[PDB]
Amino acid sequence: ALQLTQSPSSLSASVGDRITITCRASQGVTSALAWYRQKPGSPPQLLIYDASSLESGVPSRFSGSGSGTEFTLTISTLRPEDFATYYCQQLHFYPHTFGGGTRVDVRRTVAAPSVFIFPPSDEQLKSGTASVVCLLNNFYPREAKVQWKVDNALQSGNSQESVTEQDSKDSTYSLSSTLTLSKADYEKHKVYECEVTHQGLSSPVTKSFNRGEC
Amino acid sequence: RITLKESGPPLVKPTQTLTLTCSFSGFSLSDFGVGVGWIRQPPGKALEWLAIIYSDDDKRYSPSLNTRLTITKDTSKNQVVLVMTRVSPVDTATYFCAHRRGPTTLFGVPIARGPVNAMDVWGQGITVTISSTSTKGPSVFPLAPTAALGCLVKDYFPEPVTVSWNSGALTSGVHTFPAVLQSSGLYSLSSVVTVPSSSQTYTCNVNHKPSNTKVDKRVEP
Amino acid sequence: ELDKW
Repeated sequence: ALQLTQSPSSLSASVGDRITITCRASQGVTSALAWYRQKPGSPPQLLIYDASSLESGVPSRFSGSGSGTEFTLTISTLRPEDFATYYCQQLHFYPHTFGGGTRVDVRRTVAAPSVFIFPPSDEQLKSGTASVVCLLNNFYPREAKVQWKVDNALQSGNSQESVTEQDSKDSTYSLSSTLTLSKADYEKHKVYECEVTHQGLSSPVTKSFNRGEC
Repeated sequence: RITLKESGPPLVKPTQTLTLTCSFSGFSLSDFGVGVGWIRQPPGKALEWLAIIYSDDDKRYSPSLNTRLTITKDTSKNQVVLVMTRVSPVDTATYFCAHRRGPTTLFGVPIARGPVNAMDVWGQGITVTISSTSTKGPSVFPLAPTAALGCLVKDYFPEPVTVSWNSGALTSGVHTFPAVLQSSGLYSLSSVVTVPSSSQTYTCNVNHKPSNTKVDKRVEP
Repeated sequence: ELDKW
């Protein structure tokens, strides 16, 4: 169907900054486009309707422009409540498409993640399952990649991630990744590796352990 | 003032039918051009448009969800209903219903149609989880070796679960991660804390009220 | 398909 690509996906900013987010349609959507701000825990709030019309109650620092396939959202002076995620919506065609969103977080200096790998407890292994946890502590920007490797085999489909919300004091993020295997399977290998790729790292950092090595 | 509110069951099992209700006030679905739409949001994801119904009973659905959705309205009791047949865990999300303005009318006439280009008022939203799973307490496991450390709060249902360190005294350097819904239909979560490799005992205080599962967990290297 | 309005 109709494609609504937002740019950028994530944006670093500080109070008082002027930011602009753009929403690009794969086909013309005329002026049938809406911008929303969504704070964690809350529902989307209308800021702009009909590409540029300012919604009643919404602060004048919010502005929308463009038509057809190119749309922009401008927040002239960022306030604390604008650290949120923004969405654009197209209502010219059915289905009424939404964009992927643009997260706006508090900018801070780049900080690489402290990486830690945790092997499964023998207490868990007794139950027939093995969970390997990788921890990426206090990093920034929020954008990180975790690649599990077991005896050099690349893991896929057997891990789940979870990111904290930017810290109100650090402005950092923390990520948890859990590789899950059966005990039988876990005991068929030795090197369990967590490769971490992040902007604050010149090259990927890898934390590992040898199942056994006591 | 316009308000909408979602109601329905927080839990539904796979293959089952989900019936959501949107109760509104401040407008009527007998009002010209007005529509009420549904939009969902999976945990951590973008908004996904589901359907919309207007005062003239005109209905439109998401192409990919079509075969499983039915939208309907009860003009008399300001209620719009969304029925979603045979759900799967991917249907797990927060469901919002929202108001769509109709064209501006001047006496007879529609002078303005720009206001329809948005969903101006949204409801709080309702959280729905899809699991064939039953209420179950977590197994707490240690995560042992600035030094990192923590507890793996695994295989519980449903949400939520509280995690505290040292009965609430330890708070700095703590990170309780949001839980992931496993293919098993159970949640798993981790709480870690970083400290000075020099140190003090570390214990997780885990409480999952639904299962009445309470656990204290000392963790050492 | 086009929107209603």
